[PDB]
Order: sequence, then structure tokens, then C-alpha cells
Amino acid sequence: SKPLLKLKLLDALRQGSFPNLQDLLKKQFQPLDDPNVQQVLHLMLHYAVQVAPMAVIKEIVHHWVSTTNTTFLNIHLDLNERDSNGNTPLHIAAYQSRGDIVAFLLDQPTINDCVLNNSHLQAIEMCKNLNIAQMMQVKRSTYVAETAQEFRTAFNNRDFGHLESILSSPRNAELLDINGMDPETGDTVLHEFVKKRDVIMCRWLLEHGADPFKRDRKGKLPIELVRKVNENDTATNTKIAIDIELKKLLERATREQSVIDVT
Repeated sequence: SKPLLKLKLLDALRQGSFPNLQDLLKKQFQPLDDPNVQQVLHLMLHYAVQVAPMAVIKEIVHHWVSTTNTTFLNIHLDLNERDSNGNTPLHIAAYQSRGDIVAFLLDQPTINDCVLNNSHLQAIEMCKNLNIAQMMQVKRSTYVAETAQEFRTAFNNRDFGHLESILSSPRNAELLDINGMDPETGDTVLHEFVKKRDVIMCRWLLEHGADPFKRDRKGKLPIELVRKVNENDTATNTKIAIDIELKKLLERATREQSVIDVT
């Protein structure tokens, strides 16, 4: 039954009519609880990238990817769905030299161009056409710079909601290094908040991956940026309580870190 569904879907995709595809799915890809139906639908974007016109690929993505929209399909297609080879639609598009599809996918809100297939390759490495590879490299570099800016905006305005959205992004897990030097300031975030003496932000950063063993551009560890104070107990040391708290936090984090960032 799965082979039948695959052949049926590919036939509709090759014909290139989205309205026809929509009707086909609505009437023949039922019920929603059929395993084969679900499995083939999950690979629809892969198959579309292989045989369908740009217009169809665009309609598929705009109709069934965004989780904020309810549709008849009743399935939110994953733009980063991995097939049995670990390939995503972007991997397929890059290998098949469909530059326009590659660019379109890279412009989508939920795209993750860092997914590795079973051979440990990213989509950009699938390119035989290096002009397409160059375009992917430039688009990634632009995104990296804009995201570094987004992160700076969020932490400098102390917007935890925004920070949550930035660090929870699958793509940012690899394109935004909380322990790396910012491309514009050259500074490392934990260090900056230690100097700012914002302990709550420091705690938040540590819980989200910030490493107390990381040295910034000046070769300084976060703990070395704490005010040079003697006392280890806040009792009767009210005027340096924040500094003591900060020192204690970083000392504890240094013990708890477990995995030191290696560069």
C-alpha cells in the first residue's frame, strides 16, 4: 500500500498542479491514522523537490509547514524531515542542483541547514555545482551575522522571552555559540554579564550552556572578572554581597560544568 501511495503522489507531483495535488490528498490520502499515508506524506517535500515545479514546492511549504495554521492535511510537514539516508529536502535540492529551491528553503523561518545526513554531511556539502554552494555559504554567513545581532539585542535589553526563542532554535544550536566571541564586539556574553554584575542573567546563561572555563578575547575567565574581594560569606558583608554571590556562583559552576568547551 505504501508503494502505491508513493507512485500516486509522484504522479501528481510530476504533473505540476497544486490544486490537483490538494484534491488528491484530500480525497485519496485518508484516513489520517493510516501509517502508510502518514509515512508517505512525511516524505512529500522530498519527492516534490525531486520532480515538481517551483510553484508546487512553494504551495506545499506555505500551506502545510507553519504550526500556527490549521489545515485539512492535519499534519505539519517538517522542513527538516530526514529520510532513511538522513537527508533533508535541502540536501536533496542541493545535490540535484535546484538552486532556486535551495535559496527558497534557506529563507524559511524554520529551516535548519546544519542537519547532518548518515554520511555526516551538511546540505552544502552535497553540491556538485559550487555556484550553488557559494550562495549557500553567503546566505549562512548573513544569517549568522544577523543572529549574533539578534542575540545581542535580546541580552542587552534583558528580554528573557526573546532569549528563550533564540536559544531554543534548532538552527541556532550550531550557528550561535554562546561561548564564542561576538563578531562585532569580540566579547563573550557570560563575561560581559559578570562585569555587569547581573547575577540572574549569569545564572540563566550558565543554565543554557555558558562555560565558566571559557576565556574571552582578553584571555580572561569569567571568575577573573569578579571584583577582587576577600570574604566568602554574605553575612555582615552587605556592601559586597553581590560580588560574593557571583564568585560563589562561578565557583559552583566550575565544579558542575563537567564538559569543558574545547577550541
